[PDB]
Amino acid sequence: RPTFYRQELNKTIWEVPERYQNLSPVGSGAYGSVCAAFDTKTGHRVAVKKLSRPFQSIIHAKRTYRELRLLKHMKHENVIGLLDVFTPARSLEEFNDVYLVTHLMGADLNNIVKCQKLTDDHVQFLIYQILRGLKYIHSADIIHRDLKPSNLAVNEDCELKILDFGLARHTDDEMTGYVATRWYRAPEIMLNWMHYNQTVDIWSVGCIMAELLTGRTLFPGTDHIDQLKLILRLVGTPGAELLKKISSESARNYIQSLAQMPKMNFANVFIGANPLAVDLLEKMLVLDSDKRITAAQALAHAYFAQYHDPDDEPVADPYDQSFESRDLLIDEWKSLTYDEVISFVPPP
Ligand SMILES: Cn1ncc(NC(=O)c2ccccc2)c1C(N)=O
Ligand SMILES: [Cl-]
Ligand SMILES: [Cl-]
Ligand SMILES: [Cl-]
Ligand SMILES: [Cl-]
Ligand SMILES: [Cl-]
Ligand SMILES: [Cl-]
Ligand SMILES: [Cl-]
Ligand SMILES: [Mg+2]
Repeated sequence: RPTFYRQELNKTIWEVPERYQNLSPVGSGAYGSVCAAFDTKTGHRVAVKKLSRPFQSIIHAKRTYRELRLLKHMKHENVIGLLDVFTPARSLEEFNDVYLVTHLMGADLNNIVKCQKLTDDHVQFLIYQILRGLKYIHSADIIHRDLKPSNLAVNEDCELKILDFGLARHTDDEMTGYVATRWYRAPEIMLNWMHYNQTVDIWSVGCIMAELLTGRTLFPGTDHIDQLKLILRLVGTPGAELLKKISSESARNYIQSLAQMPKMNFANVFIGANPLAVDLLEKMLVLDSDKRITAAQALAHAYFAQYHDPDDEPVADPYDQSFESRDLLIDEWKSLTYDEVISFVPPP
């Protein structure tokens, strides 16, 4: 066990191993508080997150376990990984606080799409890296659920990491009105007409790619229904084949109240874009989720010929999510979390 030291920063007590020095508060959310620090063991600048009320309810205890399991599994160049996890507690009986350590990230994709002139080469490389990370994530049967520019870290060499996995957290209030929190969501989950599945992440990538090409949000709806109307004007209303597949009766009743619309010509929407970029967008932004391109298929698209290497696009180890269907007490989720904290083995 390392030696820990205590300090109060912004009315919050931080008790951390001596290896972490020069702690500086950087932000706070409902999830917890975050400090930047220097890690003397690895030489990395790191982000240290202290979880807020991690075991206050069954829902919150299960969410803490879910986050730690996901972060411990992810080992890929284009996905956030876990450098360390620790607790100052010396036994399960005094266990109360959880701290998570990752590489410190600077700019997100917002900080570049608004502020840079991107060449087509930049778009190729950025979307390539998102799809490389997504192939890995999806190969473990994980769904990200919240891909958007603020959840993509980028550095000065245009290298990208996927962050901030959806932990089943977002509220109804946070999705209401003219809000970027909803602009990247697939139409079939915006009003919960389908269960989440991996194809919803590919919709998000299409929305992001379009915005990198044009500098503008693709579907900036003022509310759920305005946004659906923007989507259907671009990709058309459902055809007979998709209508037959749609399982939600609420979806069918409302959708068939709208006048039918054909799919638009994407070459007249994304004026001046690389024809190969337009072709890939047509394959991602498909209304019928069953027919969207997959991440593995998209990596082999000719738009990425300059970067695609099928020997350097790895898949993930299997990921056991059977805990999601389990009903446990608060203290049982807490004990499972404690076991995962003390069993952590750092990367080389
Ligand atoms: C079997 N199946 N394949 C696709 C799909 N639905 C859709 O892709 C969809 C898209 C927009 C709005 C609502 C539904 C279904 C289904 N269970 O509804
Ligand atoms: Cl230490
Ligand atoms: Cl990382
Ligand atoms: Cl503790
Ligand atoms: Cl965003
Ligand atoms: Cl479904
Ligand atoms: Cl009509
Ligand atoms: Cl597993
Ligand atoms: Mg985020």
